[PDB]
Amino acid sequence: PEMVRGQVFDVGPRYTNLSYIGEGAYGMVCSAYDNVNKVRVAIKKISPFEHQTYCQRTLREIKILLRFRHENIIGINDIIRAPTIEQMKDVYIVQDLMETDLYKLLKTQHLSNDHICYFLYQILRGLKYIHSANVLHRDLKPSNLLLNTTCDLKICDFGLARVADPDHDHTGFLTEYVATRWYRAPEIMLNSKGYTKSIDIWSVGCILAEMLSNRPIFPGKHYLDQLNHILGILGSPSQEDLNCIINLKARNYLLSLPHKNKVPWNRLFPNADSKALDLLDKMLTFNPHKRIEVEQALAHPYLEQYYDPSDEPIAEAPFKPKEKLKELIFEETARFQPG
Ligand SMILES: *CCS(=O)(=O)Nc1ccc2[nH]ncc2c1
Repeated sequence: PEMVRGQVFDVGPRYTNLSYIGEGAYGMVCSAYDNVNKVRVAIKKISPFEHQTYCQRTLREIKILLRFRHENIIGINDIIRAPTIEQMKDVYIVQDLMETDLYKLLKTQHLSNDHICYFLYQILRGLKYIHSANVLHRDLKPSNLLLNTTCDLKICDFGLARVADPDHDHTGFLTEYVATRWYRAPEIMLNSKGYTKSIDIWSVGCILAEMLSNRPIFPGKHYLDQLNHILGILGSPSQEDLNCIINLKARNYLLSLPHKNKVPWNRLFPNADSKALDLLDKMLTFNPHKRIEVEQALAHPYLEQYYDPSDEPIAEAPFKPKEKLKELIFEETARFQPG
């Protein structure tokens, strides 16, 4: 069994010449040479079977990624595991190799307006498909946007994804959430479980703002500090937007704050395209009911050079204990086995 930085990374004779790429969620990511297709590929190692939550997220992602087929969503090319449930300890998922990701790119490279436009188009085109399947990604952020050497973009990491459930979205104030802090919509901290498509649009808005300046727009240091940052830029919500928050703890928290003026987008982003800032404003709307939807964002003047709904496909249908989850992961990966 081949080893990378101390641990087994045992991907049969098909995949050879491994190089470390970085850490994943339940194991490391390597590139390898695929001896069948004659290309380097990415392989992530997953060791989820001790835990309910790890099994859950591994299984959720495999089921989603095998059902989805879209140019802006990372696919699964192969899955490696032992031939029996008893022998199966790790699972390896083989995917297209992508040079970089948007997090790495933003740390090192200024983006032209033409690159920002293209990246945002491809994000929204992929998101149209995800939302058309009644699925929410729920952790969109730069590190989850893979890019290749020609700037093709693919959304990855469906481990926090959920089927949309707007009728069960309401919750109380300061209810814990799992998804990445800087890209969390204000309502998560106020009255939302993150069960609507509007959650993902907020994240895309944050990504757009970050593409404009190379800096996260709302770099909170902790749960309610995230809301401090958002209100610092958007300013105090209007009476109408406040009246939408029926929960009294959440409403009265907002009422307790001193008045904060909106910071104009063109003062934060003096070099940005004005059409990009109009779209940014519509994605970073406080009230999730007023927030632009993915198909409307694609139709925004900023993206007019690329917008083509006939070339922005949708999904053919809506998407629908640890021992049982190991069995389910085993059954779900069976199609990749020899015989
Ligand atoms: C969402 C990215 S990851 O954490 O799953 N790691 C990863 C997957 C697939 C890739 N293809 N090229 C690079 C990577 C990284």
